[PDB]
Amino acid sequence: TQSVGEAAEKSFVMLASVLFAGAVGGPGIKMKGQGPAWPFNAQIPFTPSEFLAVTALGHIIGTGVILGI
Amino acid sequence: TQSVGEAAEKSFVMLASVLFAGAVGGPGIKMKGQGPAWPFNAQIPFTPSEFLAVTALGHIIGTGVILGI
Amino acid sequence: KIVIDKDPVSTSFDKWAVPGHFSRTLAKGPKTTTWIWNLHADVHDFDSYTSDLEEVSRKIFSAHFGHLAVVFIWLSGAYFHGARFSNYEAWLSNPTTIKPSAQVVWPIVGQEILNGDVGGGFQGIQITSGLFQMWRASGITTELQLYVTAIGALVMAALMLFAGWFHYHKAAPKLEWFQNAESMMNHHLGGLFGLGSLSWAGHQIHVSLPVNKLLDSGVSPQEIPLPHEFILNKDLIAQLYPSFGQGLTPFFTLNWNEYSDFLTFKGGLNPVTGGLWLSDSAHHHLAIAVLFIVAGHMYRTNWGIGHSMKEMYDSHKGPFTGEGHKGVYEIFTNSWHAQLSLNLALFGSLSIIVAHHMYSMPPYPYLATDYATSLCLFTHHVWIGGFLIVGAGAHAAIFMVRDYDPAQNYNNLVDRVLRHRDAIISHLNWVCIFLGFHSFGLYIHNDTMRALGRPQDMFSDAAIQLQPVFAQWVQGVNSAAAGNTAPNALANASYAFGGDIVSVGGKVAMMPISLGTADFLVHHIHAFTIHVTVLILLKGVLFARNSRLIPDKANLGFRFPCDGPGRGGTCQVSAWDHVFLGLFWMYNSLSVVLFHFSWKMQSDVWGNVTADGAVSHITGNNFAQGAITINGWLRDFLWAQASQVIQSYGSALSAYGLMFLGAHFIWAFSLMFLFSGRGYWQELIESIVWAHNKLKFAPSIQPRALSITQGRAVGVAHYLLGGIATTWSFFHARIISVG
Amino acid sequence: LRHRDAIISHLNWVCIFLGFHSFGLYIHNDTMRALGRPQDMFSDAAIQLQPVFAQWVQGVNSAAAGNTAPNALANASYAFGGDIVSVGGKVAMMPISLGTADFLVHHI
Amino acid sequence: IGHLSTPISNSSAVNGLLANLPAYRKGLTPRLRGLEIGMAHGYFLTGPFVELGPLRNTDGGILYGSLSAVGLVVILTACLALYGKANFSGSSKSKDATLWESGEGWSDFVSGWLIGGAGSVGFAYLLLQYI
Ligand code: CLA
Ligand code: CLA
Ligand code: CLA
Ligand SMILES: CC1=C(/C=C/C(C)=C/C=C/C(C)=C/C=C/C=C(C)/C=C/C=C(C)/C=C/C2=C(C)CCCC2(C)C)C(C)(C)CCC1
Ligand SMILES: CC1=C(/C=C/C(C)=C/C=C/C(C)=C/C=C/C=C(C)/C=C/C=C(C)/C=C/C2=C(C)CCCC2(C)C)C(C)(C)CCC1
Ligand SMILES: CC1=C(C/C=C(\C)CCC[C@H](C)CCC[C@H](C)CCCC(C)C)C(=O)c2ccccc2C1=O
Repeated sequence: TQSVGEAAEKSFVMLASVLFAGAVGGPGIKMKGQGPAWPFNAQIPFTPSEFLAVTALGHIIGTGVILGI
Repeated sequence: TQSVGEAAEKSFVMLASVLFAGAVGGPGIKMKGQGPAWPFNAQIPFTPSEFLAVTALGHIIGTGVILGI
Repeated sequence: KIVIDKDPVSTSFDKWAVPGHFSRTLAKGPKTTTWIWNLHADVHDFDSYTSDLEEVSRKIFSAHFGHLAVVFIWLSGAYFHGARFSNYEAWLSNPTTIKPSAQVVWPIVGQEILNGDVGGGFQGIQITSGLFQMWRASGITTELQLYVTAIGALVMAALMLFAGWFHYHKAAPKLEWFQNAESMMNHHLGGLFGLGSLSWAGHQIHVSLPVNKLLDSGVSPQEIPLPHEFILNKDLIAQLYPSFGQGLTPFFTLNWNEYSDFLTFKGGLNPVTGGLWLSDSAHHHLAIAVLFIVAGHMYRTNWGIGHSMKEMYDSHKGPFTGEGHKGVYEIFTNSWHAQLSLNLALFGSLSIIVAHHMYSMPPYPYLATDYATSLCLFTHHVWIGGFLIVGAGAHAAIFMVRDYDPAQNYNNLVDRVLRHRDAIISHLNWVCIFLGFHSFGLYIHNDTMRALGRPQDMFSDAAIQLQPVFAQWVQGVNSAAAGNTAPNALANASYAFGGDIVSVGGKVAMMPISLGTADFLVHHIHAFTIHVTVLILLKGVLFARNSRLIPDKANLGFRFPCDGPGRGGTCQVSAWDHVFLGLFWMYNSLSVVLFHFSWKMQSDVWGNVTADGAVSHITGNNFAQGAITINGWLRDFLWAQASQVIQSYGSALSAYGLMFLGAHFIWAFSLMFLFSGRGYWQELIESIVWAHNKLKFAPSIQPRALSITQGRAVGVAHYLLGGIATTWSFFHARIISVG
Repeated sequence: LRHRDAIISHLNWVCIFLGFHSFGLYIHNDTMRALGRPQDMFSDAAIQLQPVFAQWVQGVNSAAAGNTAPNALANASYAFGGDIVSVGGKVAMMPISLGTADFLVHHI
Repeated sequence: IGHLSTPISNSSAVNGLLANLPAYRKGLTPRLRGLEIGMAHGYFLTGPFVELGPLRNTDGGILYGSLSAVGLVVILTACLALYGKANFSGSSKSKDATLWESGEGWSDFVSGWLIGGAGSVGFAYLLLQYI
């Protein structure tokens, strides 16, 4: 964090954790596609129901890494 | 401006100006609907080509109001 | 998903007057006196007469609200009688010396001598309920705050009683609303246990932490502030543990290490109160909440994500086990009885776990030194624990009698246990006879070596040593754990594994409980009597339907008295009688567990501390050689400690002397029912109804005897009525005086 | 044998990846000392490459005599941690420390 | 066959990222699918230059560091066009006519790459030096 903030570099750890979650938590979801769909009917390759879980899983893993380092 | 910042209350003047623009600059656009469409094919009741102009018109009107008061 | 029909049950009083409306056996009229008992016995088991799985599940659902009501009525009486008639402000002035008292007694014949001098300007019955040490941690400093509560426990009792009305008389749900297990498991984990401990974590910091920063500075119950000021005056709350200057922002930028004064991992006992650090219990119920709410999102509902339990049993199958757990998810979504036994077993076994975790870790300020309560708080939940567990053996057999299905259960885990049920029982049979000789017979060897004048040839310390080499090592890793494995703790999880004697004044809060040669014996007694209590209940469940004796036991139901004098004689064969048999063994089990407590806590834990710290115990360390014999269990423990309740007439402790006497009565009064049978007495009423037919008024209700299961049932319900209440006063009087 | 290219070609990559990020960290370190820029080399007083896994392993093995190996008096060795030992006037063993220069050679 | 049948070859949850990236995608025009690539590779390339550079602790580290990030991209759109001159000699028609087999949009790929390859680059310099 030589070019950024100390409470700004946590946001890279939290946002990677959402990508670290959904890359290997995403293909584990068995029943996908259950509603609701996206707000403006944007045909996007996941559901908001699923993607809210990944941001929830990423918020737990990111809490584990940030407090872990 | 009683419960916010001094450079934070400009953002209400700038974002109202985008809504002040497109409310009466929006119905003046004669040829609408020319491409491109939205990024994720979100069926939304304007085009990004048009909406970029409103944010551009709002950025000029907002510069006029902020420097005007 | 919400699915509800409207007004299924009308609020008409016509079924109040005429009793027995619910059965098709009843609503006819008692031609015998068995109908009076047949009504009161089969009232609440709604599966007996409502043959409709939707209808029974609504009767169960509303009646739980009624049981939610009667707690809140009883929680009102714990809160109104403490605001009104207690020495609580007298207890808040001097917590150590002054014993608690609520229930002042009325001025009539001499029952007002029970209002004895307790300390302060107050006289009453010394309470052993621990509410004074409970409410002190919660922060309740004036009687007024409690006053609203009992009101809030009354109005919530009315709200639940209306909810039992509304969710049955007006809007009672569908069967498919009850079979939605994953949405129920998600909400009870997340909302009930998660938020309900999260909100208690909030109350512990906003209300219960700050005043105990001040009461433990030794100032007053008067000049300390009130709870509503702690939220508002944010610099009153920033003087004590000065970390509320930053607020909710360290919770959100994840720099949680800036809560290092009111969120702690001390892990000891608060030495100015002998109890748990409330900053530890706050960080506790915080971590319990976040664990439970995260576990509240484990199961699958109509948003795709989540574990489905039905998909988890299929593909849990093994080569030993065949089909695995297939059908077992369908068991706990069709049978309320199997759902009761499984929920009871881990409710009662939890109730013994809390009793073990309270004496080694006192949760409350000045509960540790209050030996009047800290012995009673153990012995209550141990009895409540052992009672629900025999209930778990009960309603397991009721599921097996009728709600067992062999169609759903072919070569799965329920079926194969019944297909090697002799090998389960006969191996469990052997280990009882193993643990009877090699645990109880060691006491008999300790009598026939001691009475013969050979105290070198028994099993003791100064003889053949039966050392508990495992449990002495488990203390060796649970006491070296802190800072050696658990490095952020201050001390260990408790002081019982080792450490300094912590004392409040001259009374010991907690001290390291040694295990010696006698502790190997009495723990193996507990291993013996629990394994018998398992055996009678497991024989009742595994043979609930059929055996080599009777292949139609569940055709004869759950509760039928006998199959008569046939097959050599077959009495007490049913699934009910095994619960009847297992109630005494549970009484015999926990009574040793209570005895092992009430002596080792007196002899090896509690006592008076002099100024340098040299502890002197109550009986003064006589468990280590008294408790290895049957005689020392009678001489050094039972003869020595029964003194306090027979020299108590004319005292404030005198109804203890009465209940000690009064429960010796009703215990023997059982044996009139237990050792006897029916057909003597129903023959004897022929003589007693003759006295009213000689004088021409023998009643139209024919005066009857009890049924055979009833004579068993009354006999055990009066048996446990005595032996617990015998100990209940005996424990109360002894620890009040010398403890 | 039926996937032997996937073995070798991933092994080929991790060979080249290791040569760049171990030996090329010396050629970087050669140049920044030759160009007189010791703030740019990989050292302890510079851009540090700390062996945190080999210092956590060296930590947990040196704090095991008494926690997880109680009946051991001292540790498994004095190479993980602890006091030095002398015989005569020469050292028998002392904790071999692992810094940026030890990370740099262990990847070679 | 030609390929091998593991249990994880051609698995769905990795194919969902494979057939939805803006190089294998279905409907995007080669002016536009080079933008999403250039918006992607550009935003991180000013990562290493500004915290690992010759000057890091100056006015001055994000500014100069991010000149080299767009200074790298201009060597990349060069290397894209030399690939265009040497693989597409007249965009010789091939089996698929993708953006990648037969060219047909290569200087629309090249020009699309340079838009985000300067656009996303300074956006991080906005997000690093300010904000
Ligand atoms: C204190 C009186 C008493 C005693 C000694 C027993 C003894 C026993 N009960 Mg019984 N029980 C009792 C009261 C008693 N019960 C009462 C009042 C009830 C009514 C509720 C029951 C209901 C009950 C049920 C429901 C069950 C038992 C079972 C058992 C056996 C358990 C296994 C065992 O320990 O074997 C070892 C034996 C002993 C510990 C007995 C003492 C033996 C001494 C110490 C050793 C012998 C000395 C010497 C070698 C003898 C030979 C010399 C001599 C002949 C000259 C054991 C024989 C269970 C069973 O049978 O499981 C297999 C069982 O399921 N009992
Ligand atoms: C010191 C002399 C030397 C060097 C530098 C090499 C280098 C290599 N050998 Mg070779 N080898 C050598 C002697 C050497 N060998 C000898 C004497 C034998 C006879 C026994 C062999 C037999 C041998 C076999 C059998 C194999 C190798 C393989 C390799 C490659 C290993 C992977 C790697 O590290 O890539 C990364 C490259 C380096 C670490 C080289 C240094 C690069 C510097 C640090 C960076 C470049 C700086 C700058 C950007 C350069 C350009 C500047 C300019 C454009 C302005 C590497 C290219 C293996 C291979 O090919 O695996 C894939 C292999 O299997 N070699
Ligand atoms: C002989 C010709 C030559 C020249 C004049 C340079 C000059 C430079 N190299 Mg070196 N380098 C060269 C060959 C050359 N290199 C070769 C052949 C190799 C392989 C062995 C290297 C390996 C090397 C590495 C690994 C590094 C350098 C770095 C540097 C720079 C150090 C100061 C600096 O960054 O200011 C700070 C100023 C900036 C970072 C911005 C300066 C302007 C940039 C370069 C261009 C901005 C965009 C511009 C408008 C258009 C692109 C330019 C391009 C078309 C020429 C300096 C610009 C360092 C560096 O910082 O890389 C950028 C660095 O890390 N070089
Ligand atoms: C951790 C992890 C991960 C991740 C990583 C990665 C993958 C990353 C990447 C990321 C990235 C790579 C990102 C991106 C972003 C971008 C951005 C966000 C940018 C922006 C842009 C823009 C903004 C542009 C536009 C423009 C132009 C073009 C021109 C005009 C103007 C402007 C500027 C507007 C994974 C999953 C592997 C796995 C697990 C772990
Ligand atoms: C449910 C929920 C949620 C969500 C929500 C949100 C977040 C919201 C937001 C909000 C928002 C974000 C909103 C906004 C809105 C706005 C408005 C309301 C506006 C209005 C205005 C107007 C309209 C004006 C304008 C104008 C002008 C200025 C001039 C010209 C004309 C006009 C008129 C146009 C959350 C997540 C929390 C959680 C859970 C729950
Ligand atoms: C004594 C005895 C009886 C006889 C005892 C009976 C039938 C109970 C009679 C006593 C009860 C308590 C009488 C009920 C009292 C009236 C209800 C009084 C009404 C007055 C109002 C004011 C309440 C059995 O029936 C029996 C059956 C099986 C095994 C053992 C025994 C057994 O030992």
